[PDB]
Amino acid sequence: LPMRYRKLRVFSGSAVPAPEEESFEVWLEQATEIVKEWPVTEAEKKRWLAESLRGPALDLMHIVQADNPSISVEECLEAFKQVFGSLESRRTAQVRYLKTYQEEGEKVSAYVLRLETLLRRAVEKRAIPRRIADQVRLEQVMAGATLNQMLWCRLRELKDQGPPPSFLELMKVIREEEEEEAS
Amino acid sequence: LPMRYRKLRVFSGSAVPAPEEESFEVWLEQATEIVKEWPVTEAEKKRWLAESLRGPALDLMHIVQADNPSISVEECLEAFKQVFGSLESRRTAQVRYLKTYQEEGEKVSAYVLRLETLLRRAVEKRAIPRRIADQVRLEQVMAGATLNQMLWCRLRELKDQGPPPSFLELMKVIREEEEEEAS
Repeated sequence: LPMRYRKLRVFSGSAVPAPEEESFEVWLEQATEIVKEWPVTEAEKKRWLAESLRGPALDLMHIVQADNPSISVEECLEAFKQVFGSLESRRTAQVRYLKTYQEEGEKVSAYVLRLETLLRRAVEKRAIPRRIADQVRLEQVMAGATLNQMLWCRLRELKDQGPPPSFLELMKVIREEEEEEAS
Repeated sequence: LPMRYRKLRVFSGSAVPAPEEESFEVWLEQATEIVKEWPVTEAEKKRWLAESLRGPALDLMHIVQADNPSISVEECLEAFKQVFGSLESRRTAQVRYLKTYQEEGEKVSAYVLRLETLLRRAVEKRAIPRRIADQVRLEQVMAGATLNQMLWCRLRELKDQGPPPSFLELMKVIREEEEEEAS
């Protein structure tokens, strides 16, 4: 049998959130689900929507409704996106990707996962053409990582051995090299 | 013409031998030869056998004979093995092999020879199956040696290029890499 009901994800909109809160992009997934999918009455949608909000973000929702009583939940979410959503230039998406380097004590397979989230944003905002993202991924790994020289021998084969690797192919080759023998 | 007669190998049985003495396993080769092969009279066998003994080991031989006058040289060597021979568990043979690492200023071809004596003992005492000794040899060299990275490139080919190498094959590949160019 399906286990315990799952708690709502949550969001404050604060300049420094609590470590249990989500990104706006993820709270907006839960909110889009509640709006589009749930078989529920409007005031019960609105009480489930309201129950997820904290911080400053809870405080906007009342102001917007009082000034327009005809507001649907589909319209109220459009006001919520303007105040708490995100604005970022093409140049900022591009510069924020290319500046990313491996940290102290971070593993190479941890770095290559962290770096892949930034490459998707830069391809959405048309900063990088989708035609060349697999070449741009390999060039940035060899630029930013602290590769051991047996790993260096393999990545230099992938650079030359036909087309550039996919994400899961590159991630496999890295994992085979990360393992150490005990003493 | 065959040159000067060869001196007897020798054994004390002492807790610290003189540096000219052999292991019991080698003095027992000379003793097994004298017992099985030499065309000689019994009291002359026994005087040649006796002449090789020193330390504490010389002192046992009299006690054993006095208590049983019917003793043959084949029976007297069986008593000698009980007191001076070697006892070692399966677990001690296995642990004593796997713990072996390259020393300060020792060469890689010197290490791979020193390590091969220990692998034969562990396969006699059934600690390591004879089916897999060539795989176990390569895994221990890459674990214990301080390989330069051009040697590392070749041993990583041998690991993948079909079956694992024999002793003399591995020893050839190592020797080709050890040599240096003068200035």
